[PDB]
Amino acid sequence: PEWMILEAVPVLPPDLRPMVQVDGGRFATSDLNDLYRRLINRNNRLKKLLAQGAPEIIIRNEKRMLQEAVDAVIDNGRRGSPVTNPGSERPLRSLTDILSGKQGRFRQNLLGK
Amino acid sequence: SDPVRQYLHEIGQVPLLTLEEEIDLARKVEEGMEAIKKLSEATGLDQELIREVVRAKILGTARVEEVDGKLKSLPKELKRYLHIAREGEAARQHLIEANLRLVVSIAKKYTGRGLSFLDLIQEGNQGLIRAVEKFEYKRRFKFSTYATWWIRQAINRAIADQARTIRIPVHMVETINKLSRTARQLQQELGREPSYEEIAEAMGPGWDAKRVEETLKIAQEPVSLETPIDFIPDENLPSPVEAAAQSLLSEELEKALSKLSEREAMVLKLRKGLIDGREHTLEEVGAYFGVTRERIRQIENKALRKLKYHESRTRKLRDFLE
Repeated sequence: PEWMILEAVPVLPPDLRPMVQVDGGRFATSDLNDLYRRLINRNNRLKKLLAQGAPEIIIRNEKRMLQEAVDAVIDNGRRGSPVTNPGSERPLRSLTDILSGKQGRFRQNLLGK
Repeated sequence: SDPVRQYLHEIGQVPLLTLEEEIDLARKVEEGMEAIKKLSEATGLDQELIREVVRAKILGTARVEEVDGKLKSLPKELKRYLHIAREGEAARQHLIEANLRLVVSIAKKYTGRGLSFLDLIQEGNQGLIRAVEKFEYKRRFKFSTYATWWIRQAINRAIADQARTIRIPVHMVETINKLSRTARQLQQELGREPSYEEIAEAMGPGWDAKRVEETLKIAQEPVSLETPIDFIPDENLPSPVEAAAQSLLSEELEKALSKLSEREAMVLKLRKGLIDGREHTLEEVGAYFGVTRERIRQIENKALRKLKYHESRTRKLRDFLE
């Protein structure tokens, strides 16, 4: 029942994509990362924000961040985590609607070769 | 609905403090690290061990105990210091619990720049943890809105530290806000979106145009939105046809080197570094290959020609394009 978690595990390759010109626009970036970040930052701010004695209330309210922060790389299925925050917009490619989902990667590279 | 409401309930459920209860409790911290400093230099615990290792114990709602050991063997000059530090251990008891609510109502401002209301509390709230602490109990202004700074100033240091940007020292945000407010400044006082060089004057020393452009070329919040519309293709990393035109040129040379003499072929191999990758000098080639450079240098050029001469009469001058 090692379903409890203590070490999410994201790769890095897929992202480090850089400048695209022609016609009329350039500049270049990726997602899953800025999506990833959410995590580490928290899981990092937790530790250093406890060691300096952050009594009760605070502690949980934070920590849990990781939890929520974990339902990140995983599946955005609840309230959402739009980019452009506040940003009333698009859905962070969190293995939902894309990668593993349907018609994004799986339904794509299985036959849509 | 955000999980904030959950916290917003636990936070605004417990009352703050009266007024005199703010200081009375604080003074316990002073003599806290002080009375703990007694044992600090006493055995050399740097006054941070006895406290940090005990504040854990103070948080007896969760871990350790340990240190007490020697703190009970208390000599004839001790037992009073046992309670003092345990009465002072109450210094880290109630304080810190009130403010949690007092702050939040501040983060309602930075509801934009970066980090959602919920993450901003982490930074904002944590600033209180440090600021609570270095409170000059002396002054007669009493804790309150005076903490707001530590919070907000820790919030600005937060939004700076964290943003969909790579690395932002106050070297660009404070400057981009400039050209921004400046471009927006000249704007209302002109009518058209001012150029880049036109802003140079607005700024000053060293502020030409190139630099004004280098800044708004790094970031603010662009770096694309990431993935709209595998929003973009392209390629050329391990080129397919290339890695195939590679083995050719090589195997091709092996053939183009067939009509060669060992006292020249190998001479070339090692020389230009074809054997493995050792671009051995002409000395290493001369040592092993006995004879001193003389006839060797000639064998060197003896090649080239005998290697180019065999080309114009038989194509292969196309392998160069790859």
